Amino acid sequence: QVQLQESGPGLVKPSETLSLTCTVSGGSISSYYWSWIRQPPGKGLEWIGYIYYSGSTNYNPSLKSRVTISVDTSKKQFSLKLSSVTAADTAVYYCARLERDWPLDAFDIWGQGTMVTVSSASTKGPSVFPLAPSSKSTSGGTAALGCLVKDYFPEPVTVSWNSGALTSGVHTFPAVLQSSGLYSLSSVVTVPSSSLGTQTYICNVNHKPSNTKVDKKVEPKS
Amino acid sequence: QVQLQESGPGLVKPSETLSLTCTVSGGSISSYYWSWIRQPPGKGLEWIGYIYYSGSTNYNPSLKSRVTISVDTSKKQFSLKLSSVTAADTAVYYCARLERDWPLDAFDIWGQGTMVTVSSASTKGPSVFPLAPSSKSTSGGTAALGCLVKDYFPEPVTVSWNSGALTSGVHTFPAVLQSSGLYSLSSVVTVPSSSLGTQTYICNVNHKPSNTKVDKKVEPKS
Amino acid sequence: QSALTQPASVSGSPGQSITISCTGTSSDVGGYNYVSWYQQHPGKAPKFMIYDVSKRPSGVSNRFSGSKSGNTASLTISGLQAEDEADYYCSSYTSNNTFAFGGGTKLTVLGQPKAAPSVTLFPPSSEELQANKATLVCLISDFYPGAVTVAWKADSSPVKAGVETTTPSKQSNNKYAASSYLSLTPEQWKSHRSYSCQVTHEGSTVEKTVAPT
Amino acid sequence: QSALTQPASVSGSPGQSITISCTGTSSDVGGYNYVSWYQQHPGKAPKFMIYDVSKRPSGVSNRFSGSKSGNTASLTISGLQAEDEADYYCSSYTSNNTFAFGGGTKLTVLGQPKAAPSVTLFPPSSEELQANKATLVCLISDFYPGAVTVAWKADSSPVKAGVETTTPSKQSNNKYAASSYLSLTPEQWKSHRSYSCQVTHEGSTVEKTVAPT
Amino acid sequence: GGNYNYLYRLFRKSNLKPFERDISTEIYQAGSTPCNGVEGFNCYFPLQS
Ligand SMILES: *[C@@H]1O[C@H](CO)[C@@H](O[C@@H]2O[C@H](CO)[C@@H](O)[C@H](O)[C@H]2NC(C)=O)[C@H](O)[C@H]1NC(C)=O
Ligand SMILES: *[C@@H]1O[C@H](CO)[C@@H](O[C@@H]2O[C@H](CO)[C@@H](O)[C@H](O)[C@H]2NC(C)=O)[C@H](O)[C@H]1NC(C)=O
Repeated sequence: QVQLQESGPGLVKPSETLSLTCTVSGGSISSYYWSWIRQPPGKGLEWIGYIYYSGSTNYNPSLKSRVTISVDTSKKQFSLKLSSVTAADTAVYYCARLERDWPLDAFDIWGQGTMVTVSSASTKGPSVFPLAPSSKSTSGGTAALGCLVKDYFPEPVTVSWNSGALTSGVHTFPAVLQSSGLYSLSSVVTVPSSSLGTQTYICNVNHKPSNTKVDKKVEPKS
Repeated sequence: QVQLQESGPGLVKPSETLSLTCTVSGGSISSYYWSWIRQPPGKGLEWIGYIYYSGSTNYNPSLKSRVTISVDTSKKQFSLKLSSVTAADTAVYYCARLERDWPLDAFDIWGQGTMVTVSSASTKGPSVFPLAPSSKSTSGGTAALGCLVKDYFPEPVTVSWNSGALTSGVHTFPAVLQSSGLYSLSSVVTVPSSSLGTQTYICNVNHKPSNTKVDKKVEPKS
Repeated sequence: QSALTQPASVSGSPGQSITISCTGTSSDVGGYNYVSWYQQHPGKAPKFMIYDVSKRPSGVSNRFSGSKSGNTASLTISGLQAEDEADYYCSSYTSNNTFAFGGGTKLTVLGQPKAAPSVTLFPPSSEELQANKATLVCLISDFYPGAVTVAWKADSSPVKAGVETTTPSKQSNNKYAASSYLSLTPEQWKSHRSYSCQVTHEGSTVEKTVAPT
Repeated sequence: QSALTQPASVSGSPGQSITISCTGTSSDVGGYNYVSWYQQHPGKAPKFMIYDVSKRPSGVSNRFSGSKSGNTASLTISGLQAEDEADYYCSSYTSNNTFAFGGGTKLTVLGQPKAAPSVTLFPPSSEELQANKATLVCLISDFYPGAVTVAWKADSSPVKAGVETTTPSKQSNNKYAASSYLSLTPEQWKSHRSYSCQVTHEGSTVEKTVAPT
Repeated sequence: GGNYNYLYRLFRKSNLKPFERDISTEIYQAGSTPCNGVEGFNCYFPLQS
């Protein structure tokens, strides 16, 4: 029932203060503990402090003298502010609950994290292009088409199809970091070839770090 | 409100004991009488005993010395067991209520019966095939397509379209008993021809006596 | 453990009235008046009509009436509407502490139209061909007088092997539908350049013809 | 502000059982039994597994079991099902009033098939061409042993400029997928009559070839 | 170094009646498989410290 959800940007250069929030969905503030958990790319997890609700605290002395957690019980927020980041803190950031009362401990419902990069080279908007099928691109009764996204500094871009219409045969390939330093990826869908002349599709790229939101239709080739 | 519903298999060879139940839907056990009524193919009805609820009984002396009815009031069941069947009892079997209190009598809400064949030649699974339309199979703005089901011993197979999506222009033809002794039938739908290139359809054969449940998509021809 | 009595099919024109009889001994229907009637539509479950020689339960039209004279009850319908073509059974409370049912009576509303046969033809399915099989399928519906005869044909020839046929049966629109099946080896289906299905119905002969691809 | 201990990837065949270890000092795992386990699927959010060395919360299979000996806990899975290929972390309540996480352990179910590469090729998009750009795109998926190498080619020639490649990565069906990008000037795309993409995977070399219009 | 002499029960078949007391030490059986007095998966000692 209860779910979490992150917020906040990240792309700032090195040596500043970032912020994040974890607005609570199902509604359970004021009773538990709430903590923030880092994870670098490809490495293991970590941990940072928590904040009861009435009182408070902070923790993980290794990160002490840098981190401050705050809570707004009215609108149900955790602020977390780290200061003077160092581009070694380029990680995903989960905000899992905690658990007491019934001992349990460990943690609990998490929150999908937030890629937070730390470097120069401010955001860039992606360029979108379509990948039309063809007589060679069909496999008899089936055929595939796609969309190319190119040259963006966000890194954590997302892609849907027809406002999340289709979940069959949709595949999003991992992004490749080009020598330029910009990422570019592709999305593809394979579907029964017959519907090619009658039906329409739009791939919808959402780039949260910039504000880019581009939805482009795919069409058969001439 | 209250409805009935049969259960139980039937295909056993000759000279055994069969079983059936009539679980009650709307919930009215313990107050009425409940009886079982046979009907051979193409002939008139018949009758077998009933069971009050607290006490009990059995009836129709012609079928006496063969039949036993029992009642489970907790989960609301009637068992009926006939013994040493003779392949002359190859009939549909309804489980109608009865009525007292307010005299009435006769009977009341029935239960869709259950074809119960008695012979050798154990069940066979059907083979499904599609019947695609064509330029000859369209009638201008309209066109028809279908599904063939073949070679099954169940006899009482059932057919739906797109999980019971469509009720327009759907027709199921009666089954033909082939010289082999196996039945085979066809289902058809006619619809405005325009939707042929955009839309999809699946015919869903359910064979309760075996466990066959096959759902096949229909497609335009190449 | 015996039975009652009822006539077979009856006839009648719309808007008129009709009366169907149900005669039994004077130890079941004479000596009782717990008779009830039931209407069953083809391939359905019977429907309760009236308990006690007459008493339409709240939900049934008022065109039905029941009556008795002596060990003989009867049911009368008024303004025959052409959706009452069904079977009608009567039941009662014979002695020996048991019930009994009639023999059924097919109601015929004396339909008006002479609907012509809607015919269609279907060639083998590909999976069936690769499955070392072939089965031409001839379908007919929406013809009123259910007296069609179907003739299977090679590219035009009368062919009499592998032909199976159902007898016509009533639709929901009171019309009729039937089917014919022609089983063939795949070499037979690749063998003829065409095939044809001929439906004869009231002199009128309608024909369909197909061809492999 | 240090860390715990865990082995790297382990191996195992389906239907068997397997046990993964988690060893720490006797001031965190020895001196406590508040350990808990977490399962994370690639690119997802970790999932809570069992609190207190053992106690599957209502919602988790009963193929998992936790246990301890002394400053060393362990997790056992039974009947390895080929959807448990994930990472597994252990956590506890170190002193100093803080928590700690393990190092992760990649579970390998020892997959059976040797799926061959599904390959596809995509030529430049028109808007990209008019945008003074060209980028040939080679996509691969549904090959099990993730050891493919891709070779970019002019109409058939080995070409080594503008080639970028990702490393294979796991699908949801446990298979792998990868991509290769060939950046070119529009004059290069109008320049060659064809291009080709070669995928070598277990000796088998599959190739795609395209052509401008 | 840890005072491991203060235990508590963490598995039981059914919650206690008020003011009821239970000092038994039988191997708890989570899964359907019988335990036969030895530990293992779904066969847990019922006391923690
Ligand atoms: C129930 O009563 C009927 C009579 O109404 C019994 O039937 C038979 O009566 C006919 C003459 O009407 C004879 O020709 C048959 O030979 C009789 N058969 C039998 C078995 O008696 C019927 O038998 C009675 N059944 C019961 C259980 O009492
Ligand atoms: C928390 O306790 C740990 C010990 O369990 C402290 O860690 C260090 O101990 C290791 C030996 O086990 C030494 O090699 C390190 O040099 C020690 N580092 C420090 C900073 O003491 C750890 O420091 C304690 N942290 C807090 C906030 O109490």
